[PDB]
Amino acid sequence: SVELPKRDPPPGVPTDEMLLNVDKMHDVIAPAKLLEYVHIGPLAKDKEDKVKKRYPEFRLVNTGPGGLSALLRQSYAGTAPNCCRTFQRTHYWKKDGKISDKYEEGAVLESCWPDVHDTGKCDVDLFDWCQGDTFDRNICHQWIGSAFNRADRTVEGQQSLINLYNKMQTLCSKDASVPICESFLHHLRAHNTEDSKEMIDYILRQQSADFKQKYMRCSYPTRDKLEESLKYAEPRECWDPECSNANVNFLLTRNYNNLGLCNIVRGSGL
Amino acid sequence: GEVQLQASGGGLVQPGGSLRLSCAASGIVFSNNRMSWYRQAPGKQREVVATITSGGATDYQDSVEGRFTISRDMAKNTVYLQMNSLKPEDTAVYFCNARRDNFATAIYWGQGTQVTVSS
Amino acid sequence: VTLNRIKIAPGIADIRDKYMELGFNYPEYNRAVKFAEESYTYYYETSPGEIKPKFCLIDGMSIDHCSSFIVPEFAKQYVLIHGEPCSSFKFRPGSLIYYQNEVTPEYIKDLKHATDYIASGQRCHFIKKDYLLGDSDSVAKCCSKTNTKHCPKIFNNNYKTEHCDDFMTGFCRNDPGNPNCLEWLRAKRKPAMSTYSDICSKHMDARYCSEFIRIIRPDYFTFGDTALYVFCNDHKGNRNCWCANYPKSNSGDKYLGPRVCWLHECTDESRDRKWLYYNQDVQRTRCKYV
Repeated sequence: SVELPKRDPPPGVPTDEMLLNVDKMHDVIAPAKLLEYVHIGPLAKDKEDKVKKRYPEFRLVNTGPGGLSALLRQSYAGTAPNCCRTFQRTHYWKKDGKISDKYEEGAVLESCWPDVHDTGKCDVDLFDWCQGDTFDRNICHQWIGSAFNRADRTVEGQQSLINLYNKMQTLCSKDASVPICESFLHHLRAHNTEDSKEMIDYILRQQSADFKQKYMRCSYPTRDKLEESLKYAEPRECWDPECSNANVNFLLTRNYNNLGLCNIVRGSGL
Repeated sequence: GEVQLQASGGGLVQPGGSLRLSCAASGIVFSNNRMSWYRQAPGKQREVVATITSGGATDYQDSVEGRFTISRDMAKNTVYLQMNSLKPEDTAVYFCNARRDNFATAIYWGQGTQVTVSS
Repeated sequence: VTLNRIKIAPGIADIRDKYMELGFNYPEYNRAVKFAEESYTYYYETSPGEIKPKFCLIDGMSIDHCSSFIVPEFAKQYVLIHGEPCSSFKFRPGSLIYYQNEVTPEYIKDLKHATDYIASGQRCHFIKKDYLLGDSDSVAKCCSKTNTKHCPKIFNNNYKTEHCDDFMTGFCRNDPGNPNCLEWLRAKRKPAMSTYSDICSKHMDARYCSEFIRIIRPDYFTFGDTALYVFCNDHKGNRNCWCANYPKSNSGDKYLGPRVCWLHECTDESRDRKWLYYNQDVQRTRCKYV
């Protein structure tokens, strides 16, 4: 049998890729972004369906021989009620009809868009959730405030801003005392533009006689109050107790501006 | 004498129209006085409609807020009153009023101009 | 077909390239096939972004036999992709058969059908990528920056990407004064600013919350406003809250908005601006003094 020149190959030395186990990489795969390959090591053929069900947002790619595979994110399936009412959760796990922040074997990953709070993807959900008993002061104030500085800066994120402002203008004209509307009026003031000031006066002038009699007596003084204020050189807002006791969010723009014209002596001026 | 607060610009216009009243002051400097537009309905007491301080801060009567606007021209020493969306209850004689900053005795009232809106 | 002569003829220059002198019963089968074996221990690239050892991974051979010829420290950032088809000897596995002037691709197919002396496979091929994390602790050490030795760029880029956001929310809640946590906060992403909004609603007095207010103003000031509101409600009598939540009135709005300048305590230039709301602090700078 012409005794062949046999020789065995050198003993194998596995790399880090070859020692990867996908069942330990839930915290590595979840933060992965689009167009990024996350190598998971050699994957047996019978475990492919187990991996593809755990990560439906990802595409399983056979990258090399011996079953070497990687995961490539294709989409974000995060729903509005699970991604929009928080700013710290980037993903969650679904198992047996329940939603959890912690991974568990047999659960399905679902991830939120990184720009979900930089665009307008949450405006519809939070417009209803920030009304009534579901109002969360922290989340809802941060949502309204973050709109005025919409990080998208895209011609679409800028238009979703105008759509939201028209909705809040219609809602808050019916009643400006609800907490989400008082927050909207406050953030319009802080924006300090000609459009935001114009929208403030529009909303406050649309209010009922009940609202104006309750919150806007600094803007609508009585006959005797207005007549007596003509006897002083300073603006009425600088001494009127109705203006010193007023909610600044319900002041007309003129009254708000006049409040800062009161010639404060060095120290405390009143 | 010779403190002159003559009001003009009135007239007749259908409800919803607009008027612009004028009051070219003489003998009075605006940087010293508070200028206030009054009005007096037939058979009723006079009431202040708008006002502007010597610094330029304005204030209005509630039933005219948003519709009327009082402004100043320091060079021309003339105060103005833009009237928009005139309602039938705005029919009155509108006249000027100058009040000194810290001299209560130096108050002067001017001759009015007729404002009438109807159909 | 039957083999009757076999011998190893040494190569010309490269010790890795040898010749396999074959002798059969038909001159067509009598050939001298050149073959390569081994490829040092690579700590460098053979091509830009590639490491291709002279080794033919036969179908069925263990996958780590292909990575025997790379230094383990150097191989941490390399992945094994599919390689071009090659030929090897079954009795001498791993050898890379060359397709010489006489050694044609058809010849290899003929011997494959002839005897068991030759097997088929794919060529070793490694691509440069980055470090490959496989543990939660590995993500922790990279993101917390307690150990950044073998960390990919996505988990060690000074938080310029959002890969470490999920870990840093829990990590920085436990240690808000950590210098890396403040660096993560300076990236100004929603998870970080929300995390410190919760932190400073309880620890606004701390110095790291002064930095928190500095970082988020003025682009995202609402995260500070909500924290100051919660803090000064839970600490109504604390003197630092005198201007944000006036303790002697029902609403505590005495010095909000333009009214911030009616009391010297609120305008005192030596007080930390975290004790005023954002727009309240803005109105402080626009006040007419006589």
